[PDB]
Amino acid sequence: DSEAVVAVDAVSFTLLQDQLQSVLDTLSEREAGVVRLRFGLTDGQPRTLDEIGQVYGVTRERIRQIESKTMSKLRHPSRSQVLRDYL
Amino acid sequence: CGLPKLMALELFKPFVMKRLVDLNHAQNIKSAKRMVERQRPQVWDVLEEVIAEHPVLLNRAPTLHRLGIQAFEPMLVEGKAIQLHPLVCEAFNADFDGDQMAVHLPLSAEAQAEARILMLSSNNILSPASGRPLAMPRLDMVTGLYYLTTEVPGDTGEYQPASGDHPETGVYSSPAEAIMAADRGVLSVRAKIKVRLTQLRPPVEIEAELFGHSGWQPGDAWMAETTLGRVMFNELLPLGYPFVNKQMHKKVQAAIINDLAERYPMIVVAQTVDKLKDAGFYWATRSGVTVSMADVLVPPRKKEILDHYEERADKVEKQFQRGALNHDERNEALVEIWKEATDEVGQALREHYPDDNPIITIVDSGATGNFTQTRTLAGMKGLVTNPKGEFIPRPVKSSFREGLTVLEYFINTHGARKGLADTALRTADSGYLTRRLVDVSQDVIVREHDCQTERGIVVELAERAPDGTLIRDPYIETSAYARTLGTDAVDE
Amino acid sequence: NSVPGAPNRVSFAKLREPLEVPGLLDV
Amino acid sequence: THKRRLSALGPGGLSRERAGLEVRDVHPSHYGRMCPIETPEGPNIGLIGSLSVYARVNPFGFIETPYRKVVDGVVSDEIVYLTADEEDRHVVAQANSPIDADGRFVEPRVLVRRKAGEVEYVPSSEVDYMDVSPRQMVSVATAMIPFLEHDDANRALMGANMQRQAVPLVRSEAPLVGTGMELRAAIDAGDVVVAEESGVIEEVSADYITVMHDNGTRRTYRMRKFARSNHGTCANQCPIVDAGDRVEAGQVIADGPCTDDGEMALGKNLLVAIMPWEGHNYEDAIILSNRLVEEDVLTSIHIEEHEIDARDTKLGAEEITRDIPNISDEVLADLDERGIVRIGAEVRDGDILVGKVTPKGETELTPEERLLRAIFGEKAREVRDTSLKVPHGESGKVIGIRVFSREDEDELPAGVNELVRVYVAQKRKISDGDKLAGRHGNKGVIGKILPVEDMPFLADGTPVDIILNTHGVPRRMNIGQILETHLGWCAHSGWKVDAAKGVPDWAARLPDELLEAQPNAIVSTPVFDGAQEAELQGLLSCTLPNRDGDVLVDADGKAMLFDGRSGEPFPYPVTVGYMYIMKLHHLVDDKIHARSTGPYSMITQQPLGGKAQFGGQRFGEMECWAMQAYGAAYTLQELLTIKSDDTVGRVKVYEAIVKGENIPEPGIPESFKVLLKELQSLCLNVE
Amino acid sequence: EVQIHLVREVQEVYRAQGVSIHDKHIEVIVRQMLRRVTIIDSGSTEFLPGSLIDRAEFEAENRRVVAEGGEPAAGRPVLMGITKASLATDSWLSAASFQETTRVLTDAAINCRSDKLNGLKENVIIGKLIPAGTGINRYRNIAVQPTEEARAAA
Amino acid sequence: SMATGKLVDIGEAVGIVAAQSIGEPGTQLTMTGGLPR
Amino acid sequence: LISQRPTLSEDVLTDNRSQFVIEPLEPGFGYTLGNSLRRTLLSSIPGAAVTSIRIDGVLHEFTTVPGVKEDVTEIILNLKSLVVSSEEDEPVTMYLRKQGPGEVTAGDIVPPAGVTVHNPGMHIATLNDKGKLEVELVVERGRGYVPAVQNRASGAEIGRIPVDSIYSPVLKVTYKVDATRVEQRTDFDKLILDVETKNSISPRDALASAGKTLVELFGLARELN
Amino acid sequence: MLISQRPTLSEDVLTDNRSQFVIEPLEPGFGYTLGNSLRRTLLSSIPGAAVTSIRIDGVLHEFTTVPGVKEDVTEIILNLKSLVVSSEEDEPVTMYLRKQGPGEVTAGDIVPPAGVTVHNPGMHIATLNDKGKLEVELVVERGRGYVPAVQNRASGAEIGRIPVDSIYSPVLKVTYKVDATRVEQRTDFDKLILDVETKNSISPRDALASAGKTLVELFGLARELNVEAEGIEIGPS
Amino acid sequence: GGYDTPLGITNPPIDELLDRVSSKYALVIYAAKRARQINDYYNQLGEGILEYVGPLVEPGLQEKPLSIALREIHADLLEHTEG
Ligand SMILES: [Mg+2]
Repeated sequence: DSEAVVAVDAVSFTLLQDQLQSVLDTLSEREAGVVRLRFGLTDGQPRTLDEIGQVYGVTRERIRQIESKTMSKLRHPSRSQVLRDYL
Repeated sequence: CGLPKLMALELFKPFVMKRLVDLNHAQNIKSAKRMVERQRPQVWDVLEEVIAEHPVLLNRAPTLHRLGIQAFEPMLVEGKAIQLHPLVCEAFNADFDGDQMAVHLPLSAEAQAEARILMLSSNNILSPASGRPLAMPRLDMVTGLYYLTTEVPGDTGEYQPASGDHPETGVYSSPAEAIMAADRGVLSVRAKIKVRLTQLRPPVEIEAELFGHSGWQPGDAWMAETTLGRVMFNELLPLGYPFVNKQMHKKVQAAIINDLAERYPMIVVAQTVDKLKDAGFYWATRSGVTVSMADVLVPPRKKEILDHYEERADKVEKQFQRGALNHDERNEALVEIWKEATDEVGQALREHYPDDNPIITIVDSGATGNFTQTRTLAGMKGLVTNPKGEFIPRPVKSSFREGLTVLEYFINTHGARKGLADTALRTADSGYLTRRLVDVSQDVIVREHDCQTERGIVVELAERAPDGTLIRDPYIETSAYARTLGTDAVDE
Repeated sequence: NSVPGAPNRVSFAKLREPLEVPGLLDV
Repeated sequence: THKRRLSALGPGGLSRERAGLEVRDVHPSHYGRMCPIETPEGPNIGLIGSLSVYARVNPFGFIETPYRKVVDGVVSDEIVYLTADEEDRHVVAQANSPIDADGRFVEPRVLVRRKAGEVEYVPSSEVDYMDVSPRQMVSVATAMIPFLEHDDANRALMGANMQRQAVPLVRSEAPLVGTGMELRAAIDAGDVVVAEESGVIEEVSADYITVMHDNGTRRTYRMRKFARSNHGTCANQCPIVDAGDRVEAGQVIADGPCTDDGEMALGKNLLVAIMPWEGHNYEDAIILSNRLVEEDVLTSIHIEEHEIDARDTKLGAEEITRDIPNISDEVLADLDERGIVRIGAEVRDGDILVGKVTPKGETELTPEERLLRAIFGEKAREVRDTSLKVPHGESGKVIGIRVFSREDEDELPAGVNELVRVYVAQKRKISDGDKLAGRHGNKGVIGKILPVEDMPFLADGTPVDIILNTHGVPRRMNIGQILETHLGWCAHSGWKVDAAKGVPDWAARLPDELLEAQPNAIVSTPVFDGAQEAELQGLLSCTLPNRDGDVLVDADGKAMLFDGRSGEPFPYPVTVGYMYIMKLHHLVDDKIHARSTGPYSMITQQPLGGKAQFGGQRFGEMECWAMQAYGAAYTLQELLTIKSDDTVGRVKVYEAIVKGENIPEPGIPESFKVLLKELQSLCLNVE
Repeated sequence: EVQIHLVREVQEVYRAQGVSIHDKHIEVIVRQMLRRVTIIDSGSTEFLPGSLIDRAEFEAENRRVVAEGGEPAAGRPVLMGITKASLATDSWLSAASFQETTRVLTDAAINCRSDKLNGLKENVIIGKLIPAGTGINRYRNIAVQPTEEARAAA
Repeated sequence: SMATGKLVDIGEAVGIVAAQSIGEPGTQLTMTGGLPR
Repeated sequence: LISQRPTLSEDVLTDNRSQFVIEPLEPGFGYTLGNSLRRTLLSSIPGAAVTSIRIDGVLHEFTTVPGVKEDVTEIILNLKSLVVSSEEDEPVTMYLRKQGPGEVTAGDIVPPAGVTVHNPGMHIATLNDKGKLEVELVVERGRGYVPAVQNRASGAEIGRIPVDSIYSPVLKVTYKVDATRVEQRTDFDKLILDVETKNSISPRDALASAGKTLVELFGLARELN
Repeated sequence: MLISQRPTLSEDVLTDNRSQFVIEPLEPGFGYTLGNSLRRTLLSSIPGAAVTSIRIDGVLHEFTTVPGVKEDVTEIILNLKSLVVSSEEDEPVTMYLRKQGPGEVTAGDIVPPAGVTVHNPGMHIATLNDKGKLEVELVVERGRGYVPAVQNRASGAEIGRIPVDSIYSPVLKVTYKVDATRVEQRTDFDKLILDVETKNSISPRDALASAGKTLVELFGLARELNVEAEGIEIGPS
Repeated sequence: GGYDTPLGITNPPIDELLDRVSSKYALVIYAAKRARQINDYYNQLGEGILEYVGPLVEPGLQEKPLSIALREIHADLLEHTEG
């Protein structure tokens, strides 16, 4: 069955989720909340920029600013040596 | 159990992945998987620690009986062959002609517990069928111990007591000095000597004589005339066990291991079996059991025996030509004559071989092969079966050392191929019977420590003799042994 | 003999077989 | 020997089970027609035979046979091919009958084969047909077993079936002792380039020979160099002549796989002892000198044919190229610029033999995956990666690549564009586990490869190559191995029968030019007419020394081996000799296998099956019985639930192991649920 | 006598080929052969004459029927071969895997015969832990806690 | 129990053990006077 | 007690072999000492043997060179018979070019300064007119047999061909003792040893190296206790 | 060459005079290469002393009888042979054993002349019935290994003197074996495991050292042929 | 009693182990449940303490839990009650 679980991939994916939660929670509260609500990592649905703004009461520009700042932040070899082997 | 590291590294791959992610050799599980895929060097050192104390099973199809599966401690080995311990081949019915085994793996904690306590090897010594032992020594080691324990009178440095011109010159102050002597060229291993032992519980008689209560062996003293070989042998057995001082025939070794297993703990029976194995091989090599065609000695008076019986069968055939006896009569007469001839030849042959002939040393020691096969090597093949089942009235008259003739070999081929075909059909039908039996009795499991009935069959147990004696019944060991009395045996 | 590139393999055979082995793939 | 095979099973013929025990037997009309020895020892005994050496098929489909018609006790030469019926009407003599040098018999009475196969002595007045020669009742393979008439039919059968399984070594030495058949049945094998018309070599190479015939016209024989056989064995043909030599027609001119100078050579000639050494050669095992591994005396080449194709899928077209999804550059270092590997690049289990990529389409990503792709800024790469990675446990150089293309107009099956095959080769040394076996059925997996120093050596320091066991000799009735061993030592050291005062008595009827024989001189004892035991002793008593004044083998045929490990000598002389042993094609690497989590069947959720994939060994009913008899319940539940069928059990257990938690309790098996739905499908309310 | 005959007559074979098999194994087999009785007279107690039933359950039926008016069904021992004994088990889940799966299964359906899952062949099939070895509750529900004296230390 | 040497424990599937032990040596049953008997 | 310690005199037989007579010894000790020296000599005498070669027209070991009579693996086995003794530890490289018809002996190998072939008369390959053989050999100090060091494990290009090594100057070794052991107990052995090196280094040279290894190892348990 | 790993001799000590040495790891395989040699060197190369010829007045021709005692001659003889006694004179020294009156003669009862030194004075040798006289003369020369009963070099050396065996070896029993330590990362290196059990004259710790010195001297004969010969150098101590 | 020392898998001697459990099966489930408790112990050190106690004897460096459980059973540091 080429459409079955490789069975190391599943546990690897679980570990991915766990280290991902770790690394995201290495940051502030608003940063993690923005990332999760943006990439559906808690409810499975990408919540758009304006919805993230309304759940924070700020502008779309505030949301994109925060997400872009966090994005530049995550892209470190520091924050990335742990992750990079998951792809 | 031997185990190819290139195979253990694939069975235990999840275990080793975990153990080398715990160590900081790999950041994730994924890198460790790929690392095993590459076999980076330190993975082996991790594999050792994961394989420690983790028993693995070893099937061998066809799994006829309960010992087909056993659980060993895996230990790494070069190569790509599952090195098996030689004492379990009798249980697996596994020679090394290319047969292949299957390594399963127990996973759960309970599974490891089962494989460690129930299905371990050293705990399964005795056959569940008839309580005989199957870790018992065999083909090589039997010959080894036989040669080690036999007694060769007239051999080097024996106990030669004759004073007036010199001292005894047979006694050795202990097995230590005896071994020093034997390392020099003075004592042979088998020369009858008189050691002065202090570490082997003597036999029952000498024990009662010299000591009475119990000579607690430990540090005593006493002198028994034996070989050095028997001394080294009885050092293999435990301390408390009495001295043996016999010739370690296979039946004797079976009896000794039964005595051990029924009176000592299993963890001692296993270690003693292993020791007997080591000593058996080591003295097998020094035995010199080799088969050179200058040791397949033909019975020097085979010609005259054959000519006598040929006269007999020839007169039978001429009588047939007279019509005095019909076709079937002459066939049966010739058959009987050639059976008589085969007996005479076998008798002459056995009386001709010396007692240290390799081809007969192997057989007499009980190691392997019955006397018929030696009779076929040298002597006579006797009668060969027809393909139908009847005996060929020819009959074969040349031992394989002499080489046959064309017709002789062609007649032999009948019996050979019939044998192989019937073996196939028989091993196929035995499985049928076993399947029926497991069908019938799959639901007969012990469920109570005692039902507390009062009935129960009565067993023969060595019927009386006419002269007046208790001749032991022949088949008591299977009907009487291992039972629980219903009534109370009373005397007089 | 009877095969020109033969290595000289001495033989113990006492008999002189009349017929030579056939063309083994004739069948 | 696959040709020249008679198989009673087949369409029209009777099948296996439906065929009773009768036809498997050897009716006495098989003599001279169908060899009673050779046959598959599996569950086809009798149902597959090979033809006698001399038999020949009647135009109606009967198996005729030659005989020498004899008249008046005068053995003629009018060779008659008697069929299977008319043999009965007559009375048939024996080839080894004392002819009086003219066709007259010597003794009055002679053996003879009467109608129903019964044997008798008739006076020499009824005998009208005598056998063409002995070994007439024996097939092509079995004719190649020296001293055949001493071994029992069981082990001779096993020998004739293991003699078709040697693998063509890289060195191909001919055997010190044989029969006559090693040459005739080696040029008839086809695998020896035979000089067509008698001529002179003009130019050679390792690839072609250009023979200049006597008149003008020439010819160039193209050697097959390293052609993969149908079972992975090399097929080199190196030429065995020089640029000035002169070849006669019908001559051998190029060795084949197992030919040495034309004749058969299925193994090597290895000094062998017959002592049980340290238990390692326990019950048919074998211990080896390491000299075999160093000097490559046993070393087979193997050539495996890997093959992938580029198909036309619905979504797009498969494409072969270095362009690969997420992957290092190191694992794509050996590939060329266009996919396929570079001719010569060593590979190992897990290499990219052909980089081949296919489109995948689209799947709703996992948002964690999307976050990772964002944080690293990598694209999707909707082409899925299905490359031709070399399967497990295979290695060695890449001999050659054969690439096809629909574009290049070569024909292929439909829905195919590019069919690439990657011939890989590896030079397997010998190694413990392998299955060596003599010519007499005596087989056995290699037990241990001792170093060269700790091998029982002779008085000249010459180590022994292998060490068979004695306890396998007697009870199998294959003393052919012992007689071959002695005759091989004689053939090796060379003998010189001292014809100082006439000829000795044993050698009265030896052939001439056997009084003296050079060292390393081959001999041959044909099957049912060979060295008698008396001749062996007589040779062996005079076995001229090697270099010093040293007759290493006493008259009995044994020697005082010095232990290599301990150091002392052995207290009793051991037999030594040169026993010709092959290397059967049951190598370890073709057998070993392991699985911890592999592919899974589609229909049933079990592990896949067989070494082709990973798969796992069967766990039949008999093993269930065994593990119940032990009373092991939990292990049985394991083996039947969370190693075969518990679909959500497998991933849970793998997680439990990897994290170090406790192995969870197994759920209901999968085959039960499938069986339950099948029963409910049969309108059987199961609840 | 039939028991003593079967045991001895099998042991005759297994001795003749020179083999040791303690008799209790053969006895455990034969004890399955001699489980059932024939019903020559149903009396008036729910039994088909000429049929086969268990000795224990037959005894239970008569124990019940001696009360509420006696009609003791005339029972006789039957020595029925291993195959017919196996096929007439209690667990259809097992009895269906022996011989003529289809026939056994269909009339197991017509009887509407509930299985209880006490054997081994059933539990092994449905993944449930087998009632033997370490599957029985005497061993399968052990409690294990450190003795108080050791708990005090560590 | 013939294996341990002690009293048989209280789970031993003695039915299966008996069946196995009876049908195991059958392959050695060379031979009505044999396995069919 | 026998108060005269042993002495190792020598008896030469040829250049490539010789007998050593060591006497007197303790009884039953000659055989053991002989086997000790033998196991040493035959397994741990460092020498030098070719390790890997590379021929121009060949990419791997399983083909044939245009013109050469033997094929590449045959050439490999013939080169695996050489006897060549280096002097330093760096992997030296000897060259071999050859053109035109003719036999190609090991004598045709021009060694770099520091090595030396000890049997130039060895056959390697026979060429024809069109044959061109041009091969580079690598030589290396070593001790005891060692299998083919794989390519991928190394950094070699596609051209290299690994070859098995036999680092062993010695070729064959035996012995025999002559224990008098008269009826006075003034007994002694006489270990007449026999050595035959494969012409790369003389027998006394090899025996010295073996004795040095022993004097080291037995020194371990001498006074470290 | 570089040894590539260094063997070690990690002694273990069983009961006082049965120490058990090991060595590890070793190039495959030098275990047997040095084990058998070291065995022979222990059992038959260490100097030591023993009794050689004992004489017992009253026993002139009948070699199985002794007045006043229990054990016959042979029991006294194989008692005497197990008399661990070290000496420092390289020549046969006699000794005298006397004890009158009933009792239990012991090793302490022998009055050793100068130079000799018994190492087990409390050893049971025999018993005296009733006022018995046991006059014994021992001859304890020193040698190597084991030497059987040296028959009379002359026709009659002495009617009173009666020879015995002589267990010169301070070691009494030695046995070994080899193993397979770390076959993968160490590539099948072997592990020698000695078992020396010496009489209490000298400890196994010193017996092994003296044997090692004898073996290194013996191979010095070999090494002093080409001093500039590259051998497998083990490295710094 | 002093007979010889086991090594590797066979320590403790099962003939001393079975001296304490009734039959061997109970010994197996006993060791198994104790080993699972010990494994829970090692795993739950991540979060706060719990009533899971053990091991009791000083375990080896890298020693499986089941071996610890069997050695404790041998040392009489546990109690069990059959169902
Ligand atoms: Mg087999």
